Amino acid sequence: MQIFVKTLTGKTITLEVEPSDTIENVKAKIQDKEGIPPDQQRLIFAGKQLEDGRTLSDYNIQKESTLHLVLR
Amino acid sequence: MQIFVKTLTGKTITLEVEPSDTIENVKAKIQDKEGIPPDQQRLIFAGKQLEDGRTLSDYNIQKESTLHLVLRL
Amino acid sequence: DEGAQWNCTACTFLNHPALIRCEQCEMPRHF
Ligand SMILES: [Zn+2]
Repeated sequence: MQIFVKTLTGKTITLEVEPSDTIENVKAKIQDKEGIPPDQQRLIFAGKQLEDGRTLSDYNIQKESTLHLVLR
Repeated sequence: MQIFVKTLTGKTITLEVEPSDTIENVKAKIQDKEGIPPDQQRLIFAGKQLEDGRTLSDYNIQKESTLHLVLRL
Repeated sequence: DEGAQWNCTACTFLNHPALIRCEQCEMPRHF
């Protein structure tokens, strides 16, 4: 499944994930693709800050949904 | 533990707190660092305004997390 | 509407009305 991760510069990163991946797993895939440490990543989806132990499906994140990446 | 407070003019304040501390105690610590009376302070965390009588643990505020301070005149 | 929460147009975070910049990314509410 592809999802998009949009940075605050408007850059759209395409990420391959599984629908059951946890947010922590997603941050690890961003680390693998972009080289950003997971502790420096904050992901926002439809108004909510995403929590590490929950799954993408828990949040209703679907194919080609966009997560917003804020660096902390 | 350390927590951080961000002001609207961009300042970062570092506080030493315990999870059992009330929000009132946190405002008093901000006054020491800044000079803003506690009754003019509003603290926002995770989209919520924090209430004077509750504690940091009530809001699940953890080590090295950041609160936002805005002023009430 | 003045007491309503508001979504940041940059990162979508649902913010408290007392903030005029986004709590997550500091984008101003009034641009
Ligand atoms: Zn934002």
